[PDB]
Amino acid sequence: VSKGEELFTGVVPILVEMVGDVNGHRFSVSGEGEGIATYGMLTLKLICTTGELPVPWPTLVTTLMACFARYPDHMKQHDFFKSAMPEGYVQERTIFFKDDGYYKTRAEVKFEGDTLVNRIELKGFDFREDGNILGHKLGYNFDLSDFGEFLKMVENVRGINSHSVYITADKQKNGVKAHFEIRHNLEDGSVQLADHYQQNTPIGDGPVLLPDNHYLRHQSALSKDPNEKRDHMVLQEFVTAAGI
Repeated sequence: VSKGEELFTGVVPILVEMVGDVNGHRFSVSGEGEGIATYGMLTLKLICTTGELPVPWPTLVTTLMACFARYPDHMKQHDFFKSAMPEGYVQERTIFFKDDGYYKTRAEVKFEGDTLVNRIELKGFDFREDGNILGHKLGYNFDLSDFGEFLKMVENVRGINSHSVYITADKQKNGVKAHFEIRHNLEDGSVQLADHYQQNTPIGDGPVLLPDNHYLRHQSALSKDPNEKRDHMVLQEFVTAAGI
């Protein structure tokens, strides 16, 4: 009913493009898949098109679409991310890795005709060649210490620890913001903290629903395509809103 809902109504094709430079190690990632807001579901296959990804794939999960979360009927007024469509929104993060480097990220999420686009620039700085990021020491998971076709999607995510990020309004920016923590596991059994600060602004001039403070609840699953030669990641995210 409200701005930009009808654009999400079925199966929306996704395009993700990313270019990155972490300590001078240059890389590109492209990818495609599908968002289904009615399920709060996202599925992607993202490929490193330049060869070996120089950071661990788990560290880019958050960077590589809150518009595909499913907002319940009582909360459709708080859906900032759909309300900004089709023109879209700039998503900006700082990510601090404890006792290591950090990422700066800037992405534009928007409709390019039918296709929902996440076009990203990533830089990162002050990493240790030998540390957990440029060392590739993180495990490959995101386990943070229609009734039918849908239940197939939910099967892959049942059991995974949920992760809740609080979304707050920023009136000055006519946007939203969030602070959260991602605790990556390592193989050795300890944790790698990734301290996320996020800012989202509309690309359009005209106004938006600035939401009451609510949470987005995620479960993410990382897998592989068994027929894919390249360095790659399959990511599925189940995202719903609550708490207001």
